[PDB]
Amino acid sequence: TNLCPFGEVFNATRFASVYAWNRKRISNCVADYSVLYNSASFSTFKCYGVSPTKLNDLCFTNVYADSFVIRGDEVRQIAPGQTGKIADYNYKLPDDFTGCVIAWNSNNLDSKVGGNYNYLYRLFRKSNLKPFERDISTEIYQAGSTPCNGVEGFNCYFPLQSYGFQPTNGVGYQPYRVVVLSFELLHAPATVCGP
Amino acid sequence: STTEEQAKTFLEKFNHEAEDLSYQSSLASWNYNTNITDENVQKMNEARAKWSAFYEEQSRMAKTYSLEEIQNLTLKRQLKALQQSGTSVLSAEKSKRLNTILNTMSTIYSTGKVLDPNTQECLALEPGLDDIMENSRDYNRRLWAWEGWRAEVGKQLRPLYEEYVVLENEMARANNYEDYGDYWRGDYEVTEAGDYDYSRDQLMKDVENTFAEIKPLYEQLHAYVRAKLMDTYPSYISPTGCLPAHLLGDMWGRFWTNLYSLTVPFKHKPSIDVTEKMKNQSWDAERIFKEAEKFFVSISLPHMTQGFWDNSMLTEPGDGRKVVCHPTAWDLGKGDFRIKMCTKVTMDDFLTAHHEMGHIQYDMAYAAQPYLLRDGANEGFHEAVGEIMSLSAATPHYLKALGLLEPDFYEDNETEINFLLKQALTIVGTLPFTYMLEKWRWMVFKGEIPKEQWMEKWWEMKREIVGVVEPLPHDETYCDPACLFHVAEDYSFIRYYTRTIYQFQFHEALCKTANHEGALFKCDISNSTEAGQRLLQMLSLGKSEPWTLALESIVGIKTMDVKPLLNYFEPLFTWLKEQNRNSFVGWSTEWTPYS
Ligand SMILES: *[C@@H]1O[C@H](CO)[C@@H](O)[C@H](O)[C@H]1NC(C)=O
Ligand SMILES: *[C@@H]1O[C@H](CO)[C@@H](O)[C@H](O)[C@H]1NC(C)=O
Ligand SMILES: *[C@@H]1O[C@H](CO)[C@@H](O)[C@H](O)[C@H]1NC(C)=O
Ligand SMILES: [Zn+2]
Repeated sequence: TNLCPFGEVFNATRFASVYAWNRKRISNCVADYSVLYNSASFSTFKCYGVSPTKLNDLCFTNVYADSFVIRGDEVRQIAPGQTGKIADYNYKLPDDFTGCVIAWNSNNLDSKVGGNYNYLYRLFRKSNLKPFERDISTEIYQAGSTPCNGVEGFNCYFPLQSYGFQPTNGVGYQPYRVVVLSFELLHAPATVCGP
Repeated sequence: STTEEQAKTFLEKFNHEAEDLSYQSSLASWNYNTNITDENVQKMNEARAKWSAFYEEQSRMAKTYSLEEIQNLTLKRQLKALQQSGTSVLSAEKSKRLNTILNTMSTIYSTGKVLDPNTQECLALEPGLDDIMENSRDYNRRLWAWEGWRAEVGKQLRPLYEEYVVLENEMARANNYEDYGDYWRGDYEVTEAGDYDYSRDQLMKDVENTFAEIKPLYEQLHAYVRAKLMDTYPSYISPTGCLPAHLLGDMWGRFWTNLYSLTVPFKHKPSIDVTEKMKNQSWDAERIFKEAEKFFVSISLPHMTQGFWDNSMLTEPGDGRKVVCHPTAWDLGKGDFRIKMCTKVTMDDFLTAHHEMGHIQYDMAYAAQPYLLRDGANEGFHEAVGEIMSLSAATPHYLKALGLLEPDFYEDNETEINFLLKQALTIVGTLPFTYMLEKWRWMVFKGEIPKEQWMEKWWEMKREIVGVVEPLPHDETYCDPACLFHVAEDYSFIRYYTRTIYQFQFHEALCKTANHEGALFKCDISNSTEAGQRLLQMLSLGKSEPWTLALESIVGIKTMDVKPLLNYFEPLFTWLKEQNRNSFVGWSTEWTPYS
């Protein structure tokens, strides 16, 4: 009963930012989702396109694990067919989705006094992101007809802001670690099915 | 690509950056008020320095855009608010002089010292001179103490005030305002929607008009206090003359709350108080705040955040840390709300627990709005909202539901009248004074009153409007308005007049929705979810909409009216008329004390 370390991502010491989200490929494994259900950490569990129970009875060839950290009020933007700062500019989910979204508060570990300036996101971008696209490029945004020749200043802003996390922020501005699972079916002999 | 679209991206940079600096500045200022230490003071100056420098850079940069090209009304207001800078438009060498006076004026007021005739001590304003004006029943003692303040501060403050008026008038000239007085009324101006627009000039001829209906209440209240003062002072008050200024109860007469002991209607009947029974059942500091939450829960307002109940100052520290004990309601931002108050087991602290918490519920309501619109509709909405919550808690009906007093207490009109006169002295006493003070300063900035006729015109208004007179003659060398905190500093005093009117407009409207039939006396808003939702549509508005729209959203009118205030005091009006019919109701401006 070989079982891939879901605890590798769900217990990672350091997560990734929103503008640079991590992607993991899972295959040739057994999917035991009881640990996630019996986990005392998770509090939000929304599944789109697939029922929550009987998850292991129907199985696919490839499973994708994804991770980032966002604000509390900003979790609800991770949903199919939604518009917002994250969906339009940082992480756009497909309109047709087959997977579950996991998010749990992590204020104790991810927030320190004086701010946690290790988390960033993108605020200005010319055109919205196609589903499942990652943009790491950092070029000075232009908001005026006259170019500024690649130096920030008047009418040219840096494309990435910074998240400032502090222990005393509100329940909406506290860090939430989000993991989304993307099940996909292809022409393979159902390598990962479960117990 | 156009000017309108590129302006939209400017605010996003400003909003996503200003909140981070605002939290740092607010948190630093919180620590000093919570821990008075030399190291903490340095942090606030550094933190405020970054906030000040950041604000000027964006405000100067915002002036580049053209206002007319902006089409979105919400965008237009947000850009315009940042565009207004003020004194920065003047030259630095003018600016340094103007700031030099303002700090100087505070120094003389802070360094208050009046030489006592005895050499034992030289009494300062805080707190010895205040004690004389409150707990002394000697006419001669009050006279020297009251004159001493004008004798010391007025003489030094007079030469400085002459340059103060001229310098500020130049600033308003560069901003296209008529005068510095026009700026102070600029916060009440909305110009766009023809149905909802206001005028800066319309603030005048409106404060006066609503004062007309107040006068019947004031004049009737004016004479009643005279009669009771006759018993203590037989040969110093004329039967139809004006009361001496020093005898009002305070140094400036801004409140009459200290006249309750002298002019109580019924001495035998005790006043309502639950302090003696609050000690029973051993109530603690956290129970008062926890109980006062149920008032807002029953009205269907949101609960309190988990960060409120911890990390908040709900009692005096036992570690000896020096603090400022004046209660305050802080909104640090980014989702953090705290209350800092000196909680004791008294009746007053129970009432202020509802008032301070009332400010917090307003702060939560407009949290969704951008940073630049996180404020009350005008300068008078914020304090008015919290005051109406204090009114309900004072009513015995709310107190009876708690079992604090006897479950079958007997109501009598004698004690209810006893309760109204105390409230009438505070709420109604300041109304003639607040209007008079702002009326004078408005005309000084215009220039109608010459600098040589400042003092002669000052007491002429007081005799005609307020109804008081100076005990001793004064000439142009004196400067009496500077003996006030709000006048010595660059503070506007009109907020304390419109707040009272708005306070009773909200209370009357929420009572009707509560299906309360009878007197406005004991109208309780508790256990009435219908009234709560009426309130939340106005609180959540913030500064997004003009105050006329916000006002209409709760009372259905587009202007300030004094009718609800008169309806509140109507039960006292009928009883007070009978008692004042025996003597003359009014005053004689011709009569003078020194002659
Ligand atoms: C993963 O984290 C959970 C949460 O505390 C913990 O119970 C579990 O032991 C962790 N797994 C490992 C392999 O340490
Ligand atoms: C409350 O008052 C009653 C009546 O005298 C008496 O038991 C005592 O004074 C108080 N009780 C407590 C527990 O403090
Ligand atoms: C009102 O008070 C007077 C005395 O002040 C008393 O004679 C009368 O009965 C009272 N009426 C009511 C309704 O309380
Ligand atoms: Zn208040």
